[PDB]
Amino acid sequence: MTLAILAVFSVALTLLGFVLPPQGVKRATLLGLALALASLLLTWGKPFAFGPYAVDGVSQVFTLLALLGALWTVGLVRSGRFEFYLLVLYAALGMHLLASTRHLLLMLVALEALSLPLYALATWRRGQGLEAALKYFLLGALAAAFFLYGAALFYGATGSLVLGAPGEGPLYALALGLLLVGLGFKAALAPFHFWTPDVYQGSPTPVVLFMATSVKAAAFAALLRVAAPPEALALLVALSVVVGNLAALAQKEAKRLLAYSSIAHAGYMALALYTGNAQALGFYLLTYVLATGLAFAVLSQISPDRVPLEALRGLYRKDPLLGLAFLVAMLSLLGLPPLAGFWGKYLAFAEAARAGAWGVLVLALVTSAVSAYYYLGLGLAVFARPEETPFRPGPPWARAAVVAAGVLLLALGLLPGLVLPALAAGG
Amino acid sequence: TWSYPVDPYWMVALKALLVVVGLLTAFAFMTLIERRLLARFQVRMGPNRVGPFGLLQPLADAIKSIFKEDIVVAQADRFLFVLAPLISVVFALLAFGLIPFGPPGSFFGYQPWVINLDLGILYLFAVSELAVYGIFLSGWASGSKYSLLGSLRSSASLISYELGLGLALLAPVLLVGSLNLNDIVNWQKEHGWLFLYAFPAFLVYLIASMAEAARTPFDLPEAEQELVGGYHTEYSSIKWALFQMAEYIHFITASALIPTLFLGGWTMPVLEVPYLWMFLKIAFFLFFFIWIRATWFRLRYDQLLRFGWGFLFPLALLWFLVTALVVALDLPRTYLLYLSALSFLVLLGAVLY
Amino acid sequence: MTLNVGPQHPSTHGVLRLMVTLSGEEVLEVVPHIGYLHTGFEKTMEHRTYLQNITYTPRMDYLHSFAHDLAYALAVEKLLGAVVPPRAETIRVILNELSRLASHLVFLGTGLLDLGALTPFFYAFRERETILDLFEWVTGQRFHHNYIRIGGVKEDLPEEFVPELKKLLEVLPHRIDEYE
Amino acid sequence: MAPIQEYVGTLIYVGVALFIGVAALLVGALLGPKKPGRAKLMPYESGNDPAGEVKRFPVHFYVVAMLFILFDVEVAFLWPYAVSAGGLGLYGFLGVLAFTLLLFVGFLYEWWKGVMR
Amino acid sequence: MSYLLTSALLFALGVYGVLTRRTAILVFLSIELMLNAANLSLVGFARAYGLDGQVAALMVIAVAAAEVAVGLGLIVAIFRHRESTAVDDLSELRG
Amino acid sequence: REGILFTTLEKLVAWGRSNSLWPATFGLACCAIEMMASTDARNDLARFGSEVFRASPRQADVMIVAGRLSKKMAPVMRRVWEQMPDPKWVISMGACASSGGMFNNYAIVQNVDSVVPVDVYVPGCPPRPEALIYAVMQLQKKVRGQAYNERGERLPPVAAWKRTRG
Amino acid sequence: MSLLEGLALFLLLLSGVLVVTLRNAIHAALALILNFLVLAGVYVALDARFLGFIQVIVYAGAIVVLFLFVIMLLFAAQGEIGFDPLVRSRPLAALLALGVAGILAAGLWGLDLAFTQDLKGGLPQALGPLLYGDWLFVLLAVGFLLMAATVVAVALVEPG
Ligand SMILES: CC(C)(C)c1ccc(CSc2cnn(C(C)(C)C)c(=O)c2Cl)cc1
Ligand code: SF4
Repeated sequence: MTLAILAVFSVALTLLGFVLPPQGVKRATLLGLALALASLLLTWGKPFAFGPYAVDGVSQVFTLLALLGALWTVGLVRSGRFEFYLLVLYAALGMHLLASTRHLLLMLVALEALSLPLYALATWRRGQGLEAALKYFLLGALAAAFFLYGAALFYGATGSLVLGAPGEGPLYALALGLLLVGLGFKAALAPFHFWTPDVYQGSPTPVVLFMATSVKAAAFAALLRVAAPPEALALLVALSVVVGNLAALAQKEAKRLLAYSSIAHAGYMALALYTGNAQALGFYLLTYVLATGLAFAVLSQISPDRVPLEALRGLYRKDPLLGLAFLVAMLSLLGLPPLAGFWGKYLAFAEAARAGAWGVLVLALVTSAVSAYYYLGLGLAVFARPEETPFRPGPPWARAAVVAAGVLLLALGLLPGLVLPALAAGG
Repeated sequence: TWSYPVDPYWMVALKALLVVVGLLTAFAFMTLIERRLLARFQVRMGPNRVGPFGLLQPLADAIKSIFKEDIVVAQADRFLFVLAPLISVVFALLAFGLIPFGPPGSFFGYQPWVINLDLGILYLFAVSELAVYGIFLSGWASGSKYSLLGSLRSSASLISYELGLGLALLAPVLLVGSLNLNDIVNWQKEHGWLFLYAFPAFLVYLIASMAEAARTPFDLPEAEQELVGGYHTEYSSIKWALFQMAEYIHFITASALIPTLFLGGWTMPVLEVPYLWMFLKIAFFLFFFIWIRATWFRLRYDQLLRFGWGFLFPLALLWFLVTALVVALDLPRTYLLYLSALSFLVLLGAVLY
Repeated sequence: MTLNVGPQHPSTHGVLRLMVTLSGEEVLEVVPHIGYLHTGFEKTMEHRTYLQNITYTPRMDYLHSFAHDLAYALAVEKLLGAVVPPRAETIRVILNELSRLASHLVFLGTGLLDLGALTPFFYAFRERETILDLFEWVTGQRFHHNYIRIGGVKEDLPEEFVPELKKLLEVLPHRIDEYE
Repeated sequence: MAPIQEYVGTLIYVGVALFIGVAALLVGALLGPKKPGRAKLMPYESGNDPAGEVKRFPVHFYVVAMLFILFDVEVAFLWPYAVSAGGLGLYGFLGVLAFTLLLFVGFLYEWWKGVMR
Repeated sequence: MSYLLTSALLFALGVYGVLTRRTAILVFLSIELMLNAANLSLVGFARAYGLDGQVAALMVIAVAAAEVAVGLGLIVAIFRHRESTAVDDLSELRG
Repeated sequence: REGILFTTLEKLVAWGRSNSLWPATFGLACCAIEMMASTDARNDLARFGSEVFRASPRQADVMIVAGRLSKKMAPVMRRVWEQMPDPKWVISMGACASSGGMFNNYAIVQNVDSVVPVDVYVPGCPPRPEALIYAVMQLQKKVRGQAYNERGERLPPVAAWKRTRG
Repeated sequence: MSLLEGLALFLLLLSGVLVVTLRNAIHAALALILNFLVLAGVYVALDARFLGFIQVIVYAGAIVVLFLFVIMLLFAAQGEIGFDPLVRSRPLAALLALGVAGILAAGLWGLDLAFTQDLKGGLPQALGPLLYGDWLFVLLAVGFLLMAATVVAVALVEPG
């Protein structure tokens, strides 16, 4: 009843904010998130379905990741507007509804239910935040139009709005293309990625954390249900990884460079969509969500609005633990042993080779080797001389969160044979 | 339209044309009657002049209205300025055919009504939105923000109460189970006078129709003595006549629909005569509404919106939910009679403090 | 919205121009503009004999004019020490309170009509006619009556004035209590 | 249900209404002195600026209309339950009641924050 | 089939609008045209495959109303005090 | 088209314009209350066809200059008069409007015919409401084309047709 | 059919061309309302009647009313101000605009479907049980979405 917990807690808190101080509302949101997470743990391997709502390994794992991101990003937000939390809750539930169904139209409703609150969530009033949010809104509504005509052409190709239907030839290809348009757009895959740099630079840092973890998690969760063709997948991966890393080289700003890196990271993730393994992909997204939440909590402690690369420099002298954790996250996102990001990347590569697509994989790997440039210019910068840099060294809440995230990354890198056994049915 | 026949299309055109010209002559003579009834209300007596009964003053007024220098204002939109009255009039005339004036054939052979759509109340609601459309569109087209703010008042208030109309109209559908007015009327024949079951909704419908240009928000608005209203202040010969005409047709359409749905739209237990009882109830609602016209003040469109949103709509939706409880469980129909009688006693006995 | 509620419109009684500084439906502040009726009584009065200026006195505040009539009369009298007989003074205060009644009737009729409903304008204004009839009985004029004089009043009351006035004094308390 | 004939009669109704309205507009326009003047065509209110130069109007109208779009969507969803009820039983009533209560919670929020603004 | 070709053509037209229009609100209107064309296609295919696409299109209109409400709030927020809503005036955040 | 070019049609439209006189309220001074009293519940200008009262100038034909026309109101009234439909009539109510009245000074137009084409003049101070009805009856039979002056001349139906307005 | 069918299709297509062409926001939106009326007629012709009535009441009565409200609060109609026209965008986008149709035509060209089903009118009488039923969860999700959008817009404007 995790859906029940989420919906009930959100609806109650909505009015309760009139009687509750913002701190109490934050505590209650935290409680609801933790309760849903625990309910997921107790239902490990407990498929539970009501209608089109279908809880499986994918829904379970990815909504767990989304709840993780939501818990963390709420940890930072202390503003005296309960709304800045309610939407969070709302968004969370939407992304759950994104992963827990096969119904295309319900997929659209969930996409709106998660995207709408995030749009307003980027309103620190900072003018560039509004520019980014407007770009996000217009591109998202366009992609929603595309996704909608995709669901229409799907119903044209089959009597049900559920994936898995037999499907015709060219018409099913066209409907699949129209769905993949919006879904990859939400997945920060090229050639639909352009919103990502602008939004990551403009939006407040913890919001960018929340987005870059939970949004992408739920998007790939829904994507695994699709029977994506190999050729369209080749185009998406090639363009995404190439443009992501290449444009990432030239960036002087931390958030935008990280946006391009996240484009490259989605390009890496999309390989499991070749087989729809959904186990390797769950592992990958676990590692990625942890590392990104870590890095972005660091960026928040630096400056919420904007953080340039030089701001990252000298982090170790300011905070050694934060510098080390940022190094660990940069490496795990580089996919290097013995870190869990390397296992997730390797598992995706195994799925891709098992699908038999060679050139795409080779180009992706060469571009990943290219990625080491900025992965290092971030990770190694931990030790540099502190130049002018905004530094407010956070609470111990986020410090312990960052520490545990890095520890989980390195542990699952050394011993992935612990959780990966339970990313399938989940014994 | 399971049980109701169909006249030939040429008869449809004939009947529509007769309904339009009847609405014309009717609103003219009703302007006379409103003037004279207001007069009786305010001691002063009406036009014992040009008639005898005044019933030739409307012709003089119309004949002046034409030849009255229909002017195309400069600094104004060439097209919308002239076009909007067509919308306001056309989409006002219609939505009157559905009202049953008798059983089939009681039109001396063919049909009392014009059209008997399966989904009627939605038709009425849709074309009701278009009257507000024409109103505020004309308000804009003048290019005078003086009238523009009044047009905005019009649209805001009428749209709020227009929403409330839906929550009012929900409840009787549960009992009837059909969206054609004639089935509702036959129901009112069998079980009897639906308002006995749903008086509160009736109120929130009735009061809602009071906001729909009858009077008392009276922030409809008119130019007189306040921030000028929309749909006037720049039109001279016929278009102004078209706006007043459409507003009065909306008035009579509501004053006929209210007896149709909740009360006994004709369907009389006594003498069961096709037309006369319907016309008499229409005139009765006219007498009450004119009593209100020359008896109650304005509501300022601020208190009016607050009242519409906080009072009418929650109450209407609550009544719908209660009626839905009774219908879904479907055991009695008496429970609704009891609860409605209690509700009316509440809304009435709470006054005499 | 620096909105110009112009002179005489919309039906702004007492021809007046208002520049409503306003954003929305509130009222920030209204800048008034008057002077649209300045006729120059303070000037034209300098050129009429003391007897004649009684013709200029009522027409300025045309609702409660007898206050004008009486104030001007008293000022001139004090200036030259004239004695008003008690009957004259009593008639003056009667007419003063009567025009007060007519003025307040017109004021509340205009106010009630100004925003809201029209009806009660008539009944109260109705009484004004009756009151005017009363005045037409004594002064032969509806308003702008030229009756008062420096010494006192122009001429005597007819026998017909008192009964009509008693009839109105009988109907008025019930009428006013009805409005209240 | 209903035969298509009544819908054709509906279109005929619209055609007749439009025919009469356009006829009335032509009667009004053709019959008149038609001697417009430079001042006659002036908008209103004593020289210029009935309103004239004013800044943008209050968002209150916007808020009311947005409220209206959402809550008329609500009513549009409430109608199918209004017609088909007995087949939906207590289950249908309870589902529609939960839906109604969600949107009524939205209303209670906007009310306790209020819209005078 | 005529209706589905009409849906495709209207979708293309609304895309032309979204790309061409300089102001946000006209872009938003073009998006409305695109979504409604999609719903038209859905109604056709529901007539073909059994009436479920009708409920689909209804839910779609509700979704469009929600996204319109939010988009209008955002459009108001950014360009109420600011000058003409044209999105070409906001280019601070670059690659 | 101007209400002309058929012997019956011009009679008909003149009849209509005569009894359908729709007043345009322009209250200026103390004449205004004796104007309104021509509508109170002793004596109503609400029978001949003047019950309703469109304050708008875009919708009313008779302009009742009730009170002294102060000069600062003259140009405004000017445009207000031009903001009337062309089938319009202008009555000059009171002495102060018709003549200079007793206010023979720098402040008041001594005859409103200067700025607006006057149809009917009405002396009095204030003109008894029934005299205002008499003036509108005078205007009535004028716009019917049934009015003659002391010199024997028939007067045109609509004054303000003969002025090169501009 | 085809006699009035082609006419309705021309009305639809031309109205879309207008709403994407005209620089007057009010005129574009009103052409779009004409489009929606034609579209409700088409829906009725497709035996979906309730959906057409809702398309009229919801879109026209509510949404574009507010559209017009906003552009009247904020004139904004002639958007071509502060142009940065980027002249190349006018033809090139049209090209792309055509392409997004052609590939769709490719999916639909040479495609004939079983359009033989007796909907018996898309009335809510029959549409309730699908809406309240197989779709009841989707309806509840949409309602929650509506509440979330309300809170979003309110907290978004919320001057304080
Ligand atoms: C509708 C009626 C005919 C009753 C009407 C006609 C004209 C007006 C506006 S002229 C006007 C009105 N009242 N006053 C007082 C003396 C009461 C302040 C004025 O000074 C002026 Cl100038 C208002 C109502
Ligand atoms: S004629 Fe007499 S009543 Fe009329 S405005 Fe002049 S002073 Fe006043």
